[PDB]
This record gives sequence, structure tokens and C-alpha cells, in this order.
Amino acid sequence: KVFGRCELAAAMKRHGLDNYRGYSLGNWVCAAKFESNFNTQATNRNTDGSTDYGILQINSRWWCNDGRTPGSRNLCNIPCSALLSSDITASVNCAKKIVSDGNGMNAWVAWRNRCKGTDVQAWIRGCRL
Ligand SMILES: [Cl-]
Ligand SMILES: [Cl-]
Ligand SMILES: [Pt+2]
Ligand SMILES: [Pt+2]
Repeated sequence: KVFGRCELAAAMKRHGLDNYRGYSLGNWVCAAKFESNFNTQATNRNTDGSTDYGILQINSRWWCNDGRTPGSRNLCNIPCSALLSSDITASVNCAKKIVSDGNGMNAWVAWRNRCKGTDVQAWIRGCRL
């Protein structure tokens, strides 16, 4: 599913990503935009034989398992395909653990390069929340 910008923001709000670990909702919307372009089915492989999954591009080296990646630990205790669903609950839950893992949102490359330090408030404009 391809989300609308405020549509995704509403869902993220409900699951409480707004201001989670000190990151305002706009950060999380911006992250999703530049990681997956609001597409829950987005998948991208990188050169360590692993794939980033879903709306927030969670990597299978540590967080989820595809049976495809070496030395995978699956710290979110969930198949990587659960992060592909139209329902973002699986991704948000796992994301909360990731952002708490001693790096904040720096775990997400696209966020660090295209969202961090910017007026993230813009990503929730026009939204009724
Ligand atoms: Cl919850
Ligand atoms: Cl809305
Ligand atoms: Pt809306
Ligand atoms: Pt939730």
C-alpha cells in the first residue's frame, strides 16, 4: 500500500510515534518518505546479503528474519514480511525498539541525510491530527 502523507501521519500518531524518544512525528513521516516513499511494500537490498523492509526499511541483519540473510538475530521476533503489510503496526513496534537501541533515528540513513536538522514540522502540514 502507498500511503498519503497525512494518512501515514495519522497512523503513526495513533501508535504513538509522535515525540517518541524525543522525535516529533514529522521526523517519522520524513523518514518514511525518503526510506520507502510511503510504500509499505518497498524492499531494498544492500551488499551484505541483506534487505531493508517496509515503510521504514527495517534491515534483516538484526531486526527481522527472511531466512535469506547470514548471522540474522531477529531482535523484533517477527518475519520480515510482517513489515510489508498495509497495517504498519509491525513496523512501528519494531521501530520503537530500534530507536531505543542507543543511536536514536540515526539508525535510518535516509532520515539522517534528508530529515535530521531540518524543519520536520513541514511533513505534518495540512494534516488534521
Ligand atoms: Cl501500541
Ligand atoms: Cl488527515
Ligand atoms: Pt487525512
Ligand atoms: Pt500501537
